[PDB]
Amino acid sequence: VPYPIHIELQNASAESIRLIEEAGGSFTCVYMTHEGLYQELHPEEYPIFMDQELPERRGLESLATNPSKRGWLTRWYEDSSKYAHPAAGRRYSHYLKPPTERDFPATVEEYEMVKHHQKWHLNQPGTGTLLPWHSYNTADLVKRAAGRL
Amino acid sequence: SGAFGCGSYRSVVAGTQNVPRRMTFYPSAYELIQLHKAHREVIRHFYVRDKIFDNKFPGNALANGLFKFVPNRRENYHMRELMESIRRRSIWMHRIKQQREINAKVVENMEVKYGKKAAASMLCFTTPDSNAYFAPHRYQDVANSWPNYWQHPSVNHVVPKPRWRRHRELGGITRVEDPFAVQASDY
Amino acid sequence: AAPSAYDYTEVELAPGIFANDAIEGVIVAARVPVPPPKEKQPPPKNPLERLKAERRSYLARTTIQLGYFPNVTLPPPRYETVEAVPRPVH
Amino acid sequence: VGVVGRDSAVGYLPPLGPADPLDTIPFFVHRSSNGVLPGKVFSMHPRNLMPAFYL
Amino acid sequence: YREKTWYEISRTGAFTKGRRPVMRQKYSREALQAALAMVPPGFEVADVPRPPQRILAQSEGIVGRWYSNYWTLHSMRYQCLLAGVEWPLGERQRPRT
Amino acid sequence: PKMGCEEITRKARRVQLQPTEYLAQHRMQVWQLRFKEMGPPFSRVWVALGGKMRRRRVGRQVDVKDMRYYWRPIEPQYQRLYMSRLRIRDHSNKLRQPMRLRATNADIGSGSSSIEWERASNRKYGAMLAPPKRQDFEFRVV
Amino acid sequence: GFTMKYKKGTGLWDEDHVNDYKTNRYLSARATMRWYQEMERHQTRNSLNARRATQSHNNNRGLHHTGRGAFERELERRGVQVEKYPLTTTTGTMRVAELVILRRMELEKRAEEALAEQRGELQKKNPTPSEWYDESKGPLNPNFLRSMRSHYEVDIANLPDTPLIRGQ
Amino acid sequence: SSIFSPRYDWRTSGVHDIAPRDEGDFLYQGPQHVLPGAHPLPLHHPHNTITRPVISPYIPSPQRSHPYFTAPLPELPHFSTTKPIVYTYGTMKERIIAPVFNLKNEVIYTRELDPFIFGMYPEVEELSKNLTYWMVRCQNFASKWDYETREIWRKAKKNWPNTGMGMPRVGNRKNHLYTWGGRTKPSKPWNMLMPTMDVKTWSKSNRMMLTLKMLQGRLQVVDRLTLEEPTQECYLELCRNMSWDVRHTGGGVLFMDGGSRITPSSEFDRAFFFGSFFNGRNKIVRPTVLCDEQYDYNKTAAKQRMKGPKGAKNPIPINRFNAYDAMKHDRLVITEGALMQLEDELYEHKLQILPPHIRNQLPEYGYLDSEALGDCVPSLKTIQMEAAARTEEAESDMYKSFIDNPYNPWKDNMDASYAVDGADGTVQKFVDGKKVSWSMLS
RNA sequence: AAAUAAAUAUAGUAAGAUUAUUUUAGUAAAUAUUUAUUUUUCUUUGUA
RNA sequence: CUAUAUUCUUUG
Ligand SMILES: NC(=O)c1ccc[n+]([C@@H]2O[C@H](COP(=O)([O-])OP(=O)(O)OC[C@H]3O[C@@H](n4cnc5c(N)ncnc54)[C@H](O)[C@@H]3O)[C@@H](O)[C@H]2O)c1
Repeated sequence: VPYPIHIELQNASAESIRLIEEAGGSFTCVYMTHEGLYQELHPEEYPIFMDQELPERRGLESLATNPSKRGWLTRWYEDSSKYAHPAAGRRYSHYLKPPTERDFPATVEEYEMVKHHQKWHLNQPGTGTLLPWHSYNTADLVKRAAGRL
Repeated sequence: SGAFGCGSYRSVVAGTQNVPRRMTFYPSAYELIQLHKAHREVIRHFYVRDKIFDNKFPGNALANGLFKFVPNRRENYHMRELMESIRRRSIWMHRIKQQREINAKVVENMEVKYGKKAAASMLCFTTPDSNAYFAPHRYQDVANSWPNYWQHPSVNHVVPKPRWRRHRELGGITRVEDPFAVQASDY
Repeated sequence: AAPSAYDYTEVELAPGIFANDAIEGVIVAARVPVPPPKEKQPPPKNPLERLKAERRSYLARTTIQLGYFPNVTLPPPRYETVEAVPRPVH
Repeated sequence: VGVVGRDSAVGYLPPLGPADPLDTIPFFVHRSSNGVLPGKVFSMHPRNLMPAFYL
Repeated sequence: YREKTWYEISRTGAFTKGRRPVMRQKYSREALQAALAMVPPGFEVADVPRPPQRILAQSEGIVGRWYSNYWTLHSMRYQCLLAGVEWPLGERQRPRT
Repeated sequence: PKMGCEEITRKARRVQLQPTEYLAQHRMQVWQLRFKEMGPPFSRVWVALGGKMRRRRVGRQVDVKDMRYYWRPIEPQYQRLYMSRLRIRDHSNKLRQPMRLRATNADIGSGSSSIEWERASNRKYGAMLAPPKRQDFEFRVV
Repeated sequence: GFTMKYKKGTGLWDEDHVNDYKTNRYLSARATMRWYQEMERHQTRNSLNARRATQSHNNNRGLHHTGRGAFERELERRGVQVEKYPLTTTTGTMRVAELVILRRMELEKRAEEALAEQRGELQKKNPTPSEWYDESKGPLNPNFLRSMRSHYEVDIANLPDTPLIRGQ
Repeated sequence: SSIFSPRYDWRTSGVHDIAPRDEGDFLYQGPQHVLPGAHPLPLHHPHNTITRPVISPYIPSPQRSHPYFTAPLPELPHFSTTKPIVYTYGTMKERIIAPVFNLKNEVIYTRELDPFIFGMYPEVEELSKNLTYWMVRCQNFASKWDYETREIWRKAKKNWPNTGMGMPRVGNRKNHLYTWGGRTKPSKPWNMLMPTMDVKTWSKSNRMMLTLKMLQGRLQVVDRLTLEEPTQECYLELCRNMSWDVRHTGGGVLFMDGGSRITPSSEFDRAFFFGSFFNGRNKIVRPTVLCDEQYDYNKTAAKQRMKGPKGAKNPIPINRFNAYDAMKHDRLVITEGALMQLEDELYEHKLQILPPHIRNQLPEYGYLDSEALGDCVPSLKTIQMEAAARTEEAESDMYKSFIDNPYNPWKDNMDASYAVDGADGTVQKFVDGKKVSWSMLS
């Protein structure tokens, strides 16, 4: 690409991205919920900037937060999202606010279940947190099996 | 959002560095077309929202003062079709008014770097066939672009010159004096 | 509204002569004096063509003043200021 | 570099004019509104998806 | 008698408020301010739950006790956002577990 | 139907406009589960896997067993036969091209890109193939 | 169903966006008038009905025929502007038209004198027709030469049987 | 019958009485004899200049590319085209200049025509598309109705059992075979096609028809179409004084009524419009060659109680310009208002067609100067469009203090901050710590 | 079950009809419609 | 075809 280009599209291939970046250009991989498409293609209809949804989960994994595709949420991931709550323990890490104070499982039944889980799977580091034995096999939770990083 | 030349909202969140771009001279010729036909459109909306009756037949003449639009509809036509058309036109206007600010700068940089003659000669879009689309009488000896290719002055020799004469006895009729060709009829 | 932007619009009166070449020497459209509304013509002085004119079509009996869109000028209101109108009791 | 003849990786150039002057080409060929040159490859009888083509 | 037959009961786009304006008049500034002035103090927006899908979405304009109407409340809120009128009432709260 | 008829002079029935079939009616999903079409324009195979499989695997041989794991073009008669059901949307439109198995993006957008749909902000730029909008946190269908 | 209600008045004129499938090739002198009757009564019937329905419906709901309730009734008493965007009224939209027309008429006085100022001046330069009068390429039209006669001091329309080439 | 079939050549004697009529008949004198009607070409209408008079400077010849002025003549005022002229694909590539007629039939100032409009060189397939559209469109589709087998009103029962009789096997005899019957698949309006025609084709074909009317020398350009009174005899006084042939038998006049040079209108001149209903061959049409896109809201089957045709539900109305009524009426009388409106509506259209290395030079040449941006003084528009325009000039002041102002939308972008909420995905706008952005309602 | 009133059930081993001559390429596999390849010798060949 | 087989392999 002889001249620099500044472009916002969705999910460009790696070679197109490097071909743009070699020129001194720019690429930002925007990824939009349907409402986003209608609001960009028909800007005149909406006078005020209106609260726009974050795209869904699988698309956030693969596109918006991907440095390789150069998605637009990468800063947000590297600043806000990748850090847990400051109080949060390891088990309660994923929760927005820790449901209890103490990290230890707070129910005798839940504790019995965690013991059984840690002897079920052999004792691996992550075994503390319960993961259910059964699956969805649904496409909205699946991520990349293997590919170039 | 996007739709101006600056960038969308999700590049501000993204923090991509778009600011020190290279400025080039782009005439913005397509947008002027789109603007012409946007501004053409806005006015039409103002006309068709503002129709009122003038009925030229007596049975239909009881309505002659009223708007052709029901007020409840005229309002909605003002919101939906009309005042958003103004916004479209508005966007085109912005995208040109950015770029005159940029083209001024390109012209100044090239005026300093080159000089007015060289600069203005480089910033000219002239194609060697631009006379074909603008003043074709300067292009005639270059190519034959006519739909009448038999009447172009290079091929003009082909069309026949009749010898014709007017007649008073026929009522002002002009008539070709050329003899007809005898035709092959039989085998 | 004082002169409008369009009052400067370019028309070619004669080739090489423009209406903007007069410049105030510009026609301000709202400052043009409005002619009074013409009503239907008074009946002729003669019974014959009065009866024949009364016999005419509804289309032929259409009075023409402007000729375009309201055919007859609307009369100006009694007040030149919007608060100069007396407010009655609600 | 000049504006008309700019570097393009795709390659696109405005028409160069006739390769010889003092000569008149009997025909004149118009580019499309997007800059494309007129030849279109169709198929004769596309419904049955025949490989037989034309221009 | 059926005032609306099965087809026009079936169309929920007309009935529910998706993507549709439910208040069709737009008030000037000193109109909006007077309309806000007739709200009794000690009133939160968060006390007016959004009605379910079964309930028709409509707004009677500014009537007495218009702040009890959900869609009227928030439509007025939008005009107050456009006109640059300060919004005296609260804002909608999202309760979380 | 004649100006004498006692048949037609007493009204009986009046026939209406008849509704048309689903435009995609003939792309049946029993094809769409089995095959998939692969090809460059004007030449496209429909390809499928083999069944000999789920009855007797053991004892035969490994080569004849894994000759089953390859995609293969269907026999051309069957391809013409299945394609023929896709060709019946326009007869005597010779300039057209048959419908594909799976609807392409042009074929999804073609139904919202008309000048009869341009005011419909539903179903524009594809809708029903996107995941649904997050509902108002108090949303309920009752 | 969906018959495209929004395109009903969209058309520039009164006769478009109307499904007119009852028609002919040749329309006579009064069939044409019938056509122009049908179209404007199609607009007027549909507008006046839509006025009547809503005025009556607003009256049955106990409010003003406009749909303008008690509140907006109070605002007009106190002198408050009752709506956000005061669109142009009937009298206004008539006034625009007549001011435009009253500009155009004046201009058509001035243009008249302009052109009459020119035309007399380039007539005195040209008593004889210029190099368009030559029929070397093709015959002149006697239908048109009767129209151009007045300007020149000579008799144009008297045309020799033989074609004339830069004829005097 | 057919040329080949033996039925042809019949009536070997008796076709002509062998004896001359003693009034009209005559012998062929020789090669020096001029026969009435005789011409070497297949003319189905053998009209000469006397029967169908053409008004133009020169009788159209093969030496002349068009029968009009190729250069502005020094003895008349010359008005240039309203919009600047660009030469597109099918254009004549030569200067077309036409005289303007007064209403007193003398020639007044000369005016240059637009070769994009009056120069698009006619080729017959396009005009064919136009003509077939017009003749298929202009049928009465409500009259195509017919009875059908289920519509007959007979008993539905087998009228005699088919076992032992020598009678045909017949039951429920309301079929198409029978004199009182009706067909299986009859004709009826909701099955009849009304053709859809896109703007490109209509525009092109009408342009080529106008050009055809120029090339035949049958085009006339007039100052105004205006009558003293709305009455009919004023109209006939006009048509008689300037030599329009409006008799049924004679070739008619096709009016495009535009207003004038200075005051163009989209509406007809009222005075002229009421006088224009004469029984003769004449037609007054709208001053536009374009058309609205044709929408079909039953494209599938959907609405069943539609009577209608099947097809475009928005057919071109009858008072437009077309190939049919152009071919019927010989003189095409175009008012200058119509000229201006045509050029105005076709300008952007012709600009888009040009190749992109050419469209880039348009701003440089001053073609694209825009009144909205304000680089020039605004241009001449019609009455109605000036009205609308001044309407918006008047109403532009109510949007100033409102944030939804169309004339300055989104002025707050470049001081704006954006904040991504993680509790629920939303990106909310903030200015001065205040939330500006509006969460949508459902 | 009978009569009266409504429907368009199905009928290549039940069937019967199906509207315009003077014509211009042949006989899976065949035949038919549209269309394609100048592949080498002394002559010859409708292959796709 | 439906069930049992759930990694590159397996039943009726
Ligand atoms: N899918 C959508 O929700 C959608 C689609 C297209 C446009 N919009 C636009 O989104 C914005 C708000 O949508 P919402 O659904 O959250 O509220 P809403 O549009 O349902 O209700 C908004 C309230 O404010 C009024 N209003 C709308 N525009 C106004 C204006 N320009 N000036 C004064 N009052 C106005 C509405 O008529 C109503 O009274 C509006 O511009 C709306 O037209 C929304």
